[PDB]
Amino acid sequence: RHMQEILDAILSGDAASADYAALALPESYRAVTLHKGEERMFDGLASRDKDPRKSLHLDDVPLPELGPGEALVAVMASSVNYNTVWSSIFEPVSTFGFLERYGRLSPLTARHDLPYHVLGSDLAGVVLRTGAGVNAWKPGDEVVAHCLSVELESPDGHNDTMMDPEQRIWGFETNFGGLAQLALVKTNQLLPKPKHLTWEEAASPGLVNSTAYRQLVSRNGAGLKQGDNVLIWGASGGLGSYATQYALAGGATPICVVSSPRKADICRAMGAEAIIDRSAEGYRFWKDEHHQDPREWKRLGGKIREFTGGEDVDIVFEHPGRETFGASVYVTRKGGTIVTCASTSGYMHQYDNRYLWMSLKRIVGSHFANYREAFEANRLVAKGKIHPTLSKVYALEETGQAALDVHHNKHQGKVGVLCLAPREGLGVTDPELRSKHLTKINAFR
Amino acid sequence: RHMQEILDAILSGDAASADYAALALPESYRAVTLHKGEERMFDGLASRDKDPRKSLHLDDVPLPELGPGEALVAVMASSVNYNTVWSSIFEPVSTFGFLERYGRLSPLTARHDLPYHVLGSDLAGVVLRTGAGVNAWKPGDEVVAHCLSVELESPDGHNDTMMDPEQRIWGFETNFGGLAQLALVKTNQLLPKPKHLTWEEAASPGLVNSTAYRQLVSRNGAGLKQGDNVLIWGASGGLGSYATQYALAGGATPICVVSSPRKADICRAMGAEAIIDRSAEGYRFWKDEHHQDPREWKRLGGKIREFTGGEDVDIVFEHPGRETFGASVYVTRKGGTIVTCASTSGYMHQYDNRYLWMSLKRIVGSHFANYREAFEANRLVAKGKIHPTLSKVYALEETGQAALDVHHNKHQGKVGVLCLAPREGLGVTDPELRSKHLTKINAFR
Amino acid sequence: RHMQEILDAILSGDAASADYAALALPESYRAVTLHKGEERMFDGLASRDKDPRKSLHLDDVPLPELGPGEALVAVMASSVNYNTVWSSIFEPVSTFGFLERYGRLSPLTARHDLPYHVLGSDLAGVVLRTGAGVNAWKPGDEVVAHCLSVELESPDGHNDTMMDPEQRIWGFETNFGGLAQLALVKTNQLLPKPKHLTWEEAASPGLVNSTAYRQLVSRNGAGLKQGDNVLIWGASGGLGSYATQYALAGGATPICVVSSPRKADICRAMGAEAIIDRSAEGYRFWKDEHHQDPREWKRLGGKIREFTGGEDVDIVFEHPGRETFGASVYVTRKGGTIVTCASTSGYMHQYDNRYLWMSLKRIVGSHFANYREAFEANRLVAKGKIHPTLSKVYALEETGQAALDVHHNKHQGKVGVLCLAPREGLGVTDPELRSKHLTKINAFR
Amino acid sequence: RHMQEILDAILSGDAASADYAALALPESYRAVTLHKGEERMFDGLASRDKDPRKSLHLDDVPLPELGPGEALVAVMASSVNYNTVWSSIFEPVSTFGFLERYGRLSPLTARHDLPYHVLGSDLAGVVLRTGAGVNAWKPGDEVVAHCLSVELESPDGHNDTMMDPEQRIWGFETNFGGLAQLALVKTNQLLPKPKHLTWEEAASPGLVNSTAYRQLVSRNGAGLKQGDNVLIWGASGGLGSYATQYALAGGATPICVVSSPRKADICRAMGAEAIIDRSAEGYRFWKDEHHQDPREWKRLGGKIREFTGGEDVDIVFEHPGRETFGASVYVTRKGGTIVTCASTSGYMHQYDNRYLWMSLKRIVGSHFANYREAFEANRLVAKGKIHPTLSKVYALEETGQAALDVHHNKHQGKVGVLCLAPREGLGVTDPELRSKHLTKINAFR
Ligand SMILES: NC(=O)C1=CN([C@@H]2O[C@@H](COP(=O)(O)OP(=O)(O)OC[C@H]3O[C@@H](n4cnc5c(N)ncnc54)[C@H](OP(=O)(O)O)[C@@H]3O)[C@H](O)[C@@H]2O)C=CC1
Ligand SMILES: NC(=O)C1=CN([C@@H]2O[C@@H](COP(=O)(O)OP(=O)(O)OC[C@H]3O[C@@H](n4cnc5c(N)ncnc54)[C@H](OP(=O)(O)O)[C@@H]3O)[C@H](O)[C@@H]2O)C=CC1
Ligand SMILES: NC(=O)C1=CN([C@@H]2O[C@@H](COP(=O)(O)OP(=O)(O)OC[C@H]3O[C@@H](n4cnc5c(N)ncnc54)[C@H](OP(=O)(O)O)[C@@H]3O)[C@H](O)[C@@H]2O)C=CC1
Ligand SMILES: NC(=O)C1=CN([C@@H]2O[C@@H](COP(=O)(O)OP(=O)(O)OC[C@H]3O[C@@H](n4cnc5c(N)ncnc54)[C@H](OP(=O)(O)O)[C@@H]3O)[C@H](O)[C@@H]2O)C=CC1
Repeated sequence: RHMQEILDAILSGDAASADYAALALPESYRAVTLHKGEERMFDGLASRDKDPRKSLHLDDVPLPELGPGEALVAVMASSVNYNTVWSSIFEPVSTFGFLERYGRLSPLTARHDLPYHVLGSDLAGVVLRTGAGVNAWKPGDEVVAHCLSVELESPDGHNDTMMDPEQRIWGFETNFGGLAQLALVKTNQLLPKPKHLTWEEAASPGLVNSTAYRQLVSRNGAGLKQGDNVLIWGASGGLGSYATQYALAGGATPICVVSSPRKADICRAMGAEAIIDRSAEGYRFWKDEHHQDPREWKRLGGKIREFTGGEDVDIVFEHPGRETFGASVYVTRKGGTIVTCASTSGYMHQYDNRYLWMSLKRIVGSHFANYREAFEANRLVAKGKIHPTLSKVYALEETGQAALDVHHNKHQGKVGVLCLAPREGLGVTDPELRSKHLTKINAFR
Repeated sequence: RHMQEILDAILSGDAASADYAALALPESYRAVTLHKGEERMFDGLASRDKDPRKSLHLDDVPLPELGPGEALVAVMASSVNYNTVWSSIFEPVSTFGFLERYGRLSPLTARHDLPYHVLGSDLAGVVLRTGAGVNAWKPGDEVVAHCLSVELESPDGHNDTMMDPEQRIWGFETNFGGLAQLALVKTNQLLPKPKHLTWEEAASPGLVNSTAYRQLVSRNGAGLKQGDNVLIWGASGGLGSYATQYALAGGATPICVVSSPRKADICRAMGAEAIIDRSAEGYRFWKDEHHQDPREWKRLGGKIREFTGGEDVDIVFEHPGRETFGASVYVTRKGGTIVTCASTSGYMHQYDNRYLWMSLKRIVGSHFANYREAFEANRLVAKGKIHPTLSKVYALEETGQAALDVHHNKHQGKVGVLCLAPREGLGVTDPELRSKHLTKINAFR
Repeated sequence: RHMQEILDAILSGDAASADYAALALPESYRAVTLHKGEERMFDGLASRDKDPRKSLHLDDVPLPELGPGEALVAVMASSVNYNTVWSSIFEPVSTFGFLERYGRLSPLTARHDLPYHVLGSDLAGVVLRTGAGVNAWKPGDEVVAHCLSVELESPDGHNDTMMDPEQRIWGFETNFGGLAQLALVKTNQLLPKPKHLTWEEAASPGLVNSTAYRQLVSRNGAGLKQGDNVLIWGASGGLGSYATQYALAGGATPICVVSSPRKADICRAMGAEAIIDRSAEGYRFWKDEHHQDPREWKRLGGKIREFTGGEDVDIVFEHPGRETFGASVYVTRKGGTIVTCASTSGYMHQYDNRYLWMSLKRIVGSHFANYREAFEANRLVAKGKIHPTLSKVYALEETGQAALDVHHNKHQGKVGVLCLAPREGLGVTDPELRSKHLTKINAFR
Repeated sequence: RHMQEILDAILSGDAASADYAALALPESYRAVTLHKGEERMFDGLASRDKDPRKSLHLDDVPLPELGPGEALVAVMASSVNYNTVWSSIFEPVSTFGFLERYGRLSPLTARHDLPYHVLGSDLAGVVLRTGAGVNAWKPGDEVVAHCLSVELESPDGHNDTMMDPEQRIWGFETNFGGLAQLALVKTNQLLPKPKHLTWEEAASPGLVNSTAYRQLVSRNGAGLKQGDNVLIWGASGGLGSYATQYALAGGATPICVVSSPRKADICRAMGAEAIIDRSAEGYRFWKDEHHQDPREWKRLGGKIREFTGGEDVDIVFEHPGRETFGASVYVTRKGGTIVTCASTSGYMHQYDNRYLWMSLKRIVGSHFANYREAFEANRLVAKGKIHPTLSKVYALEETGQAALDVHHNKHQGKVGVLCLAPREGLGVTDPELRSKHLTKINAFR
């Protein structure tokens, strides 16, 4: 069987590029899919009551046709992201609608409109084949992927590709995602695998790490500098588990927000010291459905100042959205920045503009990362400066359960998924660098 | 009488600096004031039902003691600003609340905590006296004032003085404003009077012109460049009457929003062609008290694209606030900027964050201007590149009516006020430059 | 004959996309070429004694194979650039070296490694065919080109493509340039043709205009704002002319430097008023081959201040290099910027660093433009805000003489070349916009 | 004796603000001075043969009159800076030329135009008296002083005070410097003393730490971010000993250049790993005295790449000037920044502009720091994130020897000077924080 021979060559460690080019491609591959017919199955239920285990299937699907500028990748491991969860509960809309509408553009785009949607927006693995015009990547190259799919035909993205008007999120607005044994990506999504990490660890930072890097570190986001005070909501989640690391590695002070003493201890394990538990404080920023309580804004602001010696934060790392956003704007220092990439609790934000203009603050929208920012974020991982935050790993066959844990907030850092990898622990080729950092690497386990 | 002697010297033309130094200072001056006792006379009434004529008094007040780094200015003219309106209807709080609590600091700021409040945040006039440490300005100098009052003892303002924690607005959070025959200002508020303008014209740009300059032109605001498309709310109001000029003079395209065809004609007189009447289009961005209508946002966005050839705006010049802010965020181009210095219609903003993060937009809060920005804005006026926008002039005794007109929105550009100047038309000393630009200078009359 | 039928289709004005798709591609096309065998013919000669008429041949060459993301363009007109002239004298090295070495990379790059090299880095024309993966452009589209050729496989260019490490300049480091009846370009080189211009006018701004735009207008260069004073060396040259237009269109003040009273008249024709004749002033910035004369820097600075009312320039637009650079650093305002894209007089620059650090100045290097900047620069042409500067037009068969003209600086404006266009004056489809700007369009004739 | 009673009050540790206010001011104070007579004395000699011990005098000088916004400070300790060395060798120009022509401005600045010059640009001590208009600082306050003297009457400095046209360096371009028992400073030079440091340690970072902070960390300089590679010339000198710390604490990689293995060991003690010894490597960047050797530039570049895994530096921290500047421009990464605040080896820089424009690099001039940058730099010291780098301390009477050591390169630290402090080791009031950082605090000893 051809898939087993691909895995055997990977595990062998001796296969050269010519060997991979010679290996026969399988005729099908195992993939975690949504089914088009079942897209209304959660109709009328509440969001908590929607169960990804009901809609996620394990299918054998044919290999898509390789186009120019693309690579076929044998996937050793992937991860669950929030966008995967939303996809699995057909929220906010069935991902199938875009796939069909986009597919009518050209024959190449049409490959993605199918009765099934292969999900997954992270990958770690090995290049099998490359389409026409590809020089920078060869069969056998060990890779991770970022999830930005840009065509770059418009000039708009040529000073920062996040401005491309035709940007899709791989595995979400494209098919052939990474929760599968094989994946199709553009070669400009490919990055060198950090050699000191396992397959599942290498696959875990991708989406959240690059997002946090752009949002906090890069000049396209908050432009952090050493000495800054930074409020980090959700500091032990996927995004926060990288944002906290960037604040500390950058010489800044994180004020970490968590919802349980258990999460607080992980932040201390990361090296943070100023930690706020939103439950124990019992913040109620909203009096009712339509009115906020500035007394509760001010109470958050006083709690921050206890940790900073009377200083207000230079940057708020936002993502919870409507519930917290009025407080985020209020507590930010004169001249400071609220940077936002999400609105988990609701996207209709309300805030008092007097604080924004009279104190010269700014709200900066950020989304994923361009290839240079993705490369820089992955490079900091490769250098041992930023660490994966895996808490639990599931086999591909159990992806539905992994999605539900994330949906219900059962875990802390990243939830990983094995794909072709037969067990955890494989893929390390820099044991010296790994052993220097193993304690941090395992801090979320 | 010593006030007449001061005016006669100014009107004369050959008074040297020594002559002004030798003039006797009056023991009192006429000023437009609020009265501490009356500070709640409008409590219980509705916003449109407070008439500033009820709360604005013409009193004779003693001269304050001159301090270090300050100047006593004989005021030839001033203007009404919206903050003057807000002051006169003791809304949102009595300006006395500030004055009172501050004066407890230093005996110098204590001079401002009085039972009356001399209003006014613009001036054009002549320096009479300077306090200790004043080298750049001398008696007899023709000046306009910007309204930034900064102490600059804190380090915070030394990379942009707007960030000074003690940054106040002169005549609003300080006493001895410009709607009076004399005023007290810091000498770092002083700028050279544009020689081609009359006293009342020279006093009209100060507050709104410098604010629009920082908001739209400077790198501390939207950083406009030629080719940009800029949506300008209230394009024929105080702020808009300068923002439109900066867009056109900078090589950009303003899309001007007004509420009457009469105001549309002024915008065409300024050189603009893309004009939207919000009354005629009947935008109703809010369905009910708590929900907006995204179909109305899209309708604005389509109308803009009719003027731009399918392009979305790079910058939104905001200030109306809650009524328009959701639409402003929606219509902005991917990567664009919404810049806001106010919220006339309500400061509790609501917007859909999905548009802000998924299209990488930013909301930038802006407030007045630092001295360098104020100087640059006044310099463009002095060079004839930006023109005053006076529509109507009142005598000092009629300031109450001037404020009512702005309160109810009877006027268009700036409403000016004569102080010591006995009639309009005085104070020009560069007649050739004035003749070059008079048609534009008079565009709002 | 197939080439004639392509031209007939273009001149007809009613050919639809499907019509172009069905046209027969010729077997050969006529092209201006260098010959590998002759690359040593000028060895031993001074630069000004090398004659491009001796090295430039008119050949019939076969059509290259169309690759992914590429377009075959029927070229109506092109222009002579400085890089074309240098290539024609095999300076600084022969262009064949790069074509050979680069051709070793892959079969696609090998297409360019030929015994002949078709030169030309500007184009205006009509798309004939597009390779695999192209949806933005289609047969029949009227285009101009920018000359940046980037693969974008490296992440480096994904936040500003000028940072791409393996960039080529089309027609200089690639084959199939624009001085020919057909050309091969990447589709990410294509821009919409300005409809109000003729073929030869539309082909003229490209390289020099986008370069000046990035250098002066964009935030990657000097970030011009209205009110700035800008010193522009060679203000009537190819580059200095577009810089002068950008200064004026953005509301800044150019201080134009020229070498003759007739060149001063060109600057006045462009709308500039502050003009300095370095020949009349007799500046000798260098006392000998190794020592500069600071008293001559000072003389330039005083003369500048005569035009600005005592103000030093915010920006120096540099390109002459060693001769002028010390003076450019000297005269720049405290906090100002010297932006440089060339060193025509010599690339070993000498300056007094005391002025740079003690007055907090910066020198910013700039080079060509990314696709977004090229689009914005061409869009300002399409809007009628920036105008082509054609001074003389040659037919394709006379390209050798056009190159000599540029080599000996016989013209102040761009030198254009007709390719397929049978005469000047064709290709206008927005005659109303043309009429409005006709006098400016012809200012360099 | 009044001076002795001031020192006793400080050493007692229980003197209140009112006790300092009641202390009798001395009528003279001991100071390190230059003499305007001794003006010319080193002319005709070479730089190394200039002995500061001949030109630096220990005189008794009368107290200057205190002005508005100023403070008289009892100086416990100071430091030697390079500007002290340049002052003492009257080189390039005499500092008297500054002092002298200035004071003819205002009677307040005229106090500084004296026949002697009290040197010193750092201080740690205790406020004794404040002038009119001072609220933020009071007698008894423990302070360090930054050396920025700005008048701020001009608007130019109000968006970054370094742009004030009257910006000066206290103790170098002004009188009453800190190498003395008393000093006169503007209160906007005052910063809170770090409580965990001794007087001499607290005085040592001021000038070079704030300069390195602006140059490397702030957005007004290089804008460092974690992951950047930074080449740091003179990494164990004054400036470099802070620049190296900022690189490491901000998550970047310094490539440190020193001239002895002993200095290399200190860099390793600071936490750096990539270290280049310029003497051992034998770089000779200048062929003759008018020509450089690009083979030597390339050799440095390959040495850097050995440390970075083949990456070129994002930032070069320059200050040696002519000898190294050509290399610095060459080795910088494409799109990178060379930031320079000095030219120790000669201010006539020469560099190859081809590397700057073709690789889109920039040279950014930087000079000291504004009050906000100085506050942020001192705050990082106060938080124990940046440490002082004292190597040796001299008594006030031996300042000439201290100057000579820096002039010839005998030491590596900052070299500190006791003023009123009778011995080393006094002034710590936060011993717990000191203990946490003592090993790093003493790394240069
Ligand atoms: N490129 C983009 O634009 C990206 C967006 N995303 C995100 O997708 C989702 C994933 O974020 P991710 O970190 O991976 O998911 P996680 O669940 O792993 O972490 C999110 C954290 O947010 C906190 N949180 C949730 N709700 C609230 C609330 N109402 N108030 C305060 N805190 C709250 C929780 O931390 P705790 O309970 O401990 O307080 C939670 O753990 C987000 O919605 C965002 O859209 C992610 C990557 C990229
Ligand atoms: N932070 C700062 O430094 C400064 C703030 N301010 C301003 O005070 C307030 C007044 O500004 P100013 O220009 O002098 O006042 P004006 O009244 O002169 O102009 C404001 C314009 O806004 C328009 N407008 C008013 N209400 C609405 C609405 N509900 N929706 C849409 N448009 C509306 C009106 O134009 P039309 O009806 O024709 O559409 C009006 O002309 C500004 O909003 C801001 O607070 C001013 C200067 C500085
Ligand atoms: N980096 C890039 O992307 C680009 C660079 N270029 C440059 O093109 C060439 C120069 O630009 P371009 O304007 O098109 O060429 P032009 O010949 O059309 O103009 C050059 C101008 O330089 C002036 N000049 C030359 N030498 C001196 C001197 N010693 N002192 C003062 N002025 C001098 C002359 O002014 P005189 O007329 O005073 O009156 C001349 O007009 C270079 O080769 C360079 O490559 C061009 C396009 C792009
Ligand atoms: N603009 C501003 O505000 C400031 C400027 N300065 C600068 O001070 C001087 C440097 O400051 P500072 O750090 O206090 O002085 P230091 O003497 O303490 O350190 C300077 C370092 O530069 C190295 N160096 C000296 N000469 C050369 C050379 N020819 N080539 C390469 N490296 C060299 C030396 O290290 P090694 O021998 O180990 O290689 C030396 O340690 C500058 O001249 C200027 O005065 C300083 C502070 C502020």
